[PDB]
Parts: sequence; structure tokens; C-alpha cells
Amino acid sequence: QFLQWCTLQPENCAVFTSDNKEMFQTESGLVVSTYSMVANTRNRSHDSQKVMDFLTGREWGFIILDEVHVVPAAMFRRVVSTIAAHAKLGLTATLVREDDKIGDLNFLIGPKLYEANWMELSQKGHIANVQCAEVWCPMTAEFYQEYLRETARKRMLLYIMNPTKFQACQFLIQYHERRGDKIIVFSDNVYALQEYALKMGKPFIYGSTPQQERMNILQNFQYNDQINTIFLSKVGDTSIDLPEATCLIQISSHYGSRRQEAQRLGRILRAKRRNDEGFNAFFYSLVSKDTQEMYYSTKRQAFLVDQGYAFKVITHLHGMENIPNLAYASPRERRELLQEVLLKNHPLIRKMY
Amino acid sequence: PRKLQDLGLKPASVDPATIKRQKGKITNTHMTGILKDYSHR
Amino acid sequence: DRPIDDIVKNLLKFVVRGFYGGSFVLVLDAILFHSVLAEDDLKQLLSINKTELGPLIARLRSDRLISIHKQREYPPNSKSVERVYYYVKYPHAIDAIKWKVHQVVQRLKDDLDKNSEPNGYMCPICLTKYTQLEAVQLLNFDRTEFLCSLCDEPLVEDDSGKKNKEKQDKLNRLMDQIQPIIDSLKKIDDSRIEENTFEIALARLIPPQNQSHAAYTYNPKKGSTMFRPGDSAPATLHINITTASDEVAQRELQERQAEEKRKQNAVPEWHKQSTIGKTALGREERENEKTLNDYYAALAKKQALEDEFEDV
Ligand SMILES: [Mg+2]
Ligand SMILES: [Zn+2]
Repeated sequence: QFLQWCTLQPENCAVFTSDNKEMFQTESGLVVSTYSMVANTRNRSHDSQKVMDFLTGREWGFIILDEVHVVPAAMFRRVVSTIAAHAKLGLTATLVREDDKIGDLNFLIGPKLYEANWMELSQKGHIANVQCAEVWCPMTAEFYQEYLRETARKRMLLYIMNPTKFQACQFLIQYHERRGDKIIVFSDNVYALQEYALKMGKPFIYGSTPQQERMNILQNFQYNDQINTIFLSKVGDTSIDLPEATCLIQISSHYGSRRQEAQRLGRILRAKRRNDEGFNAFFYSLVSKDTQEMYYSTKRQAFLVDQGYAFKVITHLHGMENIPNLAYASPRERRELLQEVLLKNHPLIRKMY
Repeated sequence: PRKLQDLGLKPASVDPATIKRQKGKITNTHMTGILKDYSHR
Repeated sequence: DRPIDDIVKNLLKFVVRGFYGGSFVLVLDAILFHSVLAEDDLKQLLSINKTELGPLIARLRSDRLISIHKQREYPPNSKSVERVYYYVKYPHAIDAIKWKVHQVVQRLKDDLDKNSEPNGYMCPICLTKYTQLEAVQLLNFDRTEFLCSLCDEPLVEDDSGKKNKEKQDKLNRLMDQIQPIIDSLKKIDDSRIEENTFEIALARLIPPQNQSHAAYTYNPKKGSTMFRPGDSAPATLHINITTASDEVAQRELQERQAEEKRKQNAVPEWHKQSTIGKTALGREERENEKTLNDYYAALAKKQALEDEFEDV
């Protein structure tokens, strides 16, 4: 982005990530790094130690803290002190955190200069319009019974994998794919993410993924017409730009965090065709009824409501029964899945061997 | 050609000596033969 | 053939006809009429033997008016043989012609200068030439005759005194006879000639015979880093006429495309209406025309082999 929008010559740019660690030797240059590679204290490798000294030795003139809602954490804030700079800027769409550390930003980087409305930019064509929805997938009788007895930590996996959610996700994916839409399916739970992906034969990304493979998946999802949908995870929650993505679904969630909902919605707020007549992006939220998920769902969209977004309750998807094949339509498969998820908890002697 | 170029005659040839004769562990693999390499745009 | 190619060809023809014998004209004209021409084909075209084609090819090769190319050939039903091809490398021939023209004129000019100098001397017995300066240190004690050193005999004045005019006459003749070469070289310098190669020459080939044994093809070996000395040189348009019936058909297609585009953007059903009460989701004129035509007709009367291939 830096190269494309301004005349920054490539020679003066050095990217300090886990892959490459070379630093610009020209008098004045640019360093784009990450907190994990700059906030570490105990164990730095030899290759990454020279670079850190290079960063610390020079007196920088400007620091850009992208996603500044994470700088007041226990250790990330240390970088703001170690790195010498005369100007500090913070860029974040959401300025909220569960703890009380948000106010700490005042003495770390300074006050809040400017804020912008969401609906104002939406009606001016700068960001896309989204019809937020919340689908109520009533838990099937068989699964629900176990939800009563099981403890809190396993109950989560139980109400994330109810078959009705599989059917709703499968119906929506097929319906929107026919509409020529690029869909993203978020899930903070990795086991469900893999199960959904392998069941629907679609690529997925999660934390264990090497940087290149997820990059290859991202590029394919952007330009390959056959791969219309992917399956992201908590890694893609923020700061990943997909101008082609238009629809968005989520099957799991990180409890009551209001920010993750907004950051996830951001993936589709920049859809390319956000100015053609009548276009409306989509953000679905599949939640199991009569479960603790509704408690978190009504709580994790309290920030979008303040901005102006309104969630619409969808009890039933019209035309969902006539779809040819639905996952776990027979009780046999439902029973099999229930147990499957329930069970989740002398150099010469060298020749001898 | 060099000898012709010393007498002031344009040589229609050149000395042939000047003819310069010119990662690891993957995550998802159920997409075995689907991912086309769109590396550049 | 480019216009300059004709100029080069004419220059070669003039040089061969004027500065080489008769059979030389035949050999070079054969491979100027044709492009690269195999030795066997060259023999068959002129009906001369190997012992007679040898001297001709050798001399035309020493002067670089003809280039040679040897390559291994593998006939499908015979022992592999090495074939020899002959062609013309125009940059090479022109340089040889230019150098030789310059040298011949220079030699005659120098001979004119030398012949205009004092005569000299020679000894009749030992046939040793003495210059004017060298003879002046051998004259006898009487200062009457120049004596030789080896023979101790009087010296005799040398010749070349009268040739002062003949050598100038020779130069006057040569520049008149060699005029076309100078005129052709001037035009060649203005243009830029491309260096020729066996493969390049094959593009202008006129086959000599119906069933020549030599395969006039250049299939270079694969990944061969070997370099030999002096073997390198520097859509469809479719139109469619649209009739009136086709125009309305095209309009219908355009309307259908617009309808499909509108659908792609329209909102789904569940987002349209509030779905609370609905159940939860889960598993005859023709005769008239004729009588008119007859009526008007009455009026007007009243008034008056298996291989790999692709598709291109
Ligand atoms: Mg950003
Ligand atoms: Zn003598």
C-alpha cells in the first residue's frame, strides 16, 4: 500500500517480519514490523537481535501504530517507550477493550484527534451497506439434552456443532454463491472450522498456517472464480483487506467481545461493487436458541448498534427444505455426530540399528 | 574489421569475440488440485 | 529480396567474373541463385568432379566469398553421415572485397612512388642489388666505377627508369575497370546488411533437385553449450451483418441480460419481510387482400501417417 499510493522507492523499505529481517542501510528509510517482533523481551534470535538494535539506536521521526486498541496490553505498551520518536499516531476502526486499559492510551500516544461516523460514510459511497442479520437455529432435541448436563467449557463445542447450523450455513452459502458473491465464514473455534471446511470441500485458514499458504489462499479467493468462499479464523479477525468479499458468516465467537464483531464486519465493508445501484453486503450470525450464545450475541453487537447498524432476527430461511441434500438430515448422522463431538473430551555397531 | 577501421573504411562486420551469446509443512490439503497459482495479480 | 540484397549480389557477381576464372563464376552463381546448397547437389548442378570442385571451393573459401557449414545427419534408413553446405556470408565477403580493392590500389600506388625514385645498381655476377647510397661506399680509388663487394666487379645500372609513365597508365586503367565495385560499396555503406547464417539462408532456399539426399534443415542439438568458431552472428476478424429480425432478437437478448443483472443485486426474501410467525428452519383477411390485388390489377389494365499436431 505504501509503495502503490506514494512515491516511496522500494530500496528504502524494509519489512521486519519472521520471514525476512534485512534492514535498509540508506540514510533515511522505512520499517514496517509487528508488535510480536518488537515487543519481545526475553528470547531474541541472533538474526533478530541486530535488527532490534538497529531500530533502537536510531531516533525515529514517526511511528504508525495500526490497530492501536492492542497497544495498552501488558507488554505491547513497552514498545511505545523503547522506540524513540517525536510523533506517534494511532489507527484503529474500534477503540474498545474489555478491560479498563483503554484510557491508558492518553499518556501513551496522546489524545483522540478525530472520529468519523459509520452511516455518514456509508451513504456517501465510501463504505458498503450491510444488512446485518441474526439467524435463530433452534437446537435439535437430541443435542439440546446434553447441553443441560455438560459443563461450561464443553457446552461451547456442543452448541457450535448442532446440525441445524450446518444446514443453515450450507443453504446460505449455496444461495449467495449463485448470486455471484464472495463469502467468508469466520469461526474462532478451530475444530468446527476444519469440520465445516472438510465437509464442504473449501479452503480454510487458522493460526498454524505458514504465511505463504494463507497468502496463497487469500490470492486464490480474490481472483480465482472457482473458489468463491473460504473459512477464516481469529487470525483474519482484523487488518486483512479483501476488496472482493461481499457476504460474511460466523458460526463461533470469542464470548462477549463487541470489537471482534465490528472487525469481522469490516472485511465486507470495503466491497469493490459498493456503488452499483441497490447493492447491499450481508453479515449473518448463526446462533443456537435457548443457549448461552444468545447472551453473548445480544452483547457482542452493542457497539455496532451504537454506530447505527441494526440486526434483523431471522427465525426461518424460506426455501431451505427443497434444497436437494442437507448435512445431517437423517437421525443416524445426527447421532453419529453427537457421539463424535461428545467423545472429544560404537560406529561399527550402527548396522544393528 | 579493425584493420579496415584504421584506414578509414567502414567495416561491414564485427569481431566474433564481441558476440555475447545470451517453506515446508502445508496446512489444508483437501483442496489438492484446486488452488491455481495467482501469484501476481 | 530487399533492394540492398541485389546490390550485394551484383557486387559479388562482378568480383567473381572479373577477378576469378570461368568455373568460379559457375560455383558462386549456383549458390547465389540458390541459398545454402549441399556439396553433392552443387556437384550435380554443374556436372564437375570432386577433384575439380575442390580448387574452386577452396579458393572461394580462402577469400571468404563462400562459407561452409558441417552438420551430422541421420537418415532414417542409412548410416549417419556428415553433410557439407555452402552459402554466402555477406558481411564477410564485403569486408574481403573492400580490403582487397584497397590493397591492390595501394600496391600499385606504392609501386608508382618507388618507380619514381632513383634507379639503383646491380652486380651482373652475384645478382645483388645495391641502392644509390650503398653503391657510393664501394667505388674504386679512381672514382670511375662502382665495384661490387663480393665479386669486386663494376656495377651495372638498374632498370625501371622508363616505367615512370607505364605505372601511372596502369593505375589509370585499374580505377576505371574497378569502378563498379567502388560505386557498389558506397551504396552498401549507406545501408546496413544483416549477417547471414545457415538457418537464415535456408529461408530463401530454392530446392535444386526433387529427391536430394541432403536434408536441408537445421535441427540444433538440445542444450548444447558447445560453441564452434565463427558459428554465431550478431489476428482474425469476423463480421456479422444484422438484419431487422436479428436486431429485435439482439434487443431481446440485451433485455434478458439486464434482467439477469437486476436479479444479481436484488435482496433475498428473508430480508424482505419480518419472519416471526413462520415455522422454524430445519431439516378472412387473406381473401380481402387478394380481391384488392385483383381489383388494382384490373385498374392498371384499364388505365393503360500419424504424428503429433495441434489446431491453428
Ligand atoms: Mg487497516
Ligand atoms: Zn657481385
